[PDB]
Amino acid sequence: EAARKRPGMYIGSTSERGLHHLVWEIVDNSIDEALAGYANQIEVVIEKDNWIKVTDNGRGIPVDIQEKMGRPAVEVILTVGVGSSVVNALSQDLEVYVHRNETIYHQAYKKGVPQFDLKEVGTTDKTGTVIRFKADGEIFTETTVYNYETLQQRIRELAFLNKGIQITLRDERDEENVREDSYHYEG
Ligand SMILES: CO[C@@H]1[C@@H](OC(N)=O)[C@@H](O)[C@H](Oc2ccc3c(O)c(NC(=O)c4ccc(O)c(CC=C(C)C)c4)c(=O)oc3c2C)OC1(C)C
Repeated sequence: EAARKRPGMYIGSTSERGLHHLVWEIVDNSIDEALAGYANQIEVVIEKDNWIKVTDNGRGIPVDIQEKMGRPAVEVILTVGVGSSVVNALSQDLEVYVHRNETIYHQAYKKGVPQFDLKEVGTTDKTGTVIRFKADGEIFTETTVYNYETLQQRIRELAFLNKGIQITLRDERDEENVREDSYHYEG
């Protein structure tokens, strides 16, 4: 309720500017993984009902119990790095899927509140993190619709700034017209 009561301090504004900042924070975490030498592919998806899906082929947010807290690391990071917690707090629903240790780990949240303990929901050969979120309509009272062009412009800049990372943007809001933009700069 720290981020919810005063959302201005944590993200900036609750307008369209603050709405797209939700996406930048989540993507910045995937770019960090790529800069460390552990990811090379990031995918930003605008899904039905303006849900956002950000996927990377990183190491997967660790799932091991943190000795002090007594909870998995993914839970800790997302419910306070600071940025992911704020996005979680400002979202009416947030889902995380971690692909690590040949297992698929899942946790869902509501307004930053864990709905259930981290559960194992599958098996994998791949590593990476999938973060799905729906912005809180009660917080973002102006608009809850992402402007594709605003997303495309910053994604193009980030792929250019961070050479060698493939960043893809896909709009799937209307199944009748699916637009996609793939960026990858060697230079
Ligand atoms: C929001 O989570 C972000 C990550 O987001 C994404 N997209 O992967 C990413 O930006 C970055 O990811 C890191 C940052 C550091 C390590 C890292 O130092 C690792 N080394 C380990 O073997 C390890 C194993 C277990 C463990 O709990 C920790 C420390 C825990 C951390 C950093 C959450 C480290 C590792 O496996 O994964 C790491 C990962 C995936 O830091 C987070 C967790 C805040």
